[PDB]
Amino acid sequence: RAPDSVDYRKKGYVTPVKNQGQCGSCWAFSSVGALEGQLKKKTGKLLNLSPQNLVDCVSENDGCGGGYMTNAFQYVQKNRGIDSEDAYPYVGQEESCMYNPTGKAAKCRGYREIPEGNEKALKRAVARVGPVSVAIDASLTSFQFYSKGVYYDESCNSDNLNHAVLAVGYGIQKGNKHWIIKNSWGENWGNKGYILMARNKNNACGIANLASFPKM
Repeated sequence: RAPDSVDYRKKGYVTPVKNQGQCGSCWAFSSVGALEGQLKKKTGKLLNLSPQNLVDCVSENDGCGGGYMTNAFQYVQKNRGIDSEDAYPYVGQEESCMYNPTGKAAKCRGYREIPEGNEKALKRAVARVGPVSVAIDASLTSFQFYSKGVYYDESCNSDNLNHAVLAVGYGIQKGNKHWIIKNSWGENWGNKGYILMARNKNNACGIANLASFPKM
């Protein structure tokens, strides 16, 4: 059975919250976050991977204009690696795809997608795999200005996916089931960079609509 609660932050699988700045590269941060969880699970080391490497090199995505996590996972697999933040630092604007002969820090052997809208399946992938990349509707003022509690807003549009985040756990607080979400808007956003989003409330905000994790 999948446990009632799991929080990968307590297991050391999650790196510190980052700020994508003025670049709409959420998909790049969500993607490296899933890869950091898998790298930690396979090797024992926790290390910051490079979102800039993806922003600059995933030709199939739109850099600061948006992109898909699957495309990013495909790229790391085909390119046989992704550099560390240290070898390829984030600058928050698209640049030429640079090649660092010694920057390679992790590889990816593919990825899996969670079936559309299935929160139960998302719960199991989280419990068995680790952190998982997901997309949601983050357009509401109530999301943008969140600060605490379990987030739930009836106006969230599960068909309006416009932001990529990372699910690092799930649980329940004061009787409300939730997903623990790591954002990439800095530590001053939400609750130290995190948000709890209602779980099992009919795919609120489309949380189980475009979920995937890398295979390592």
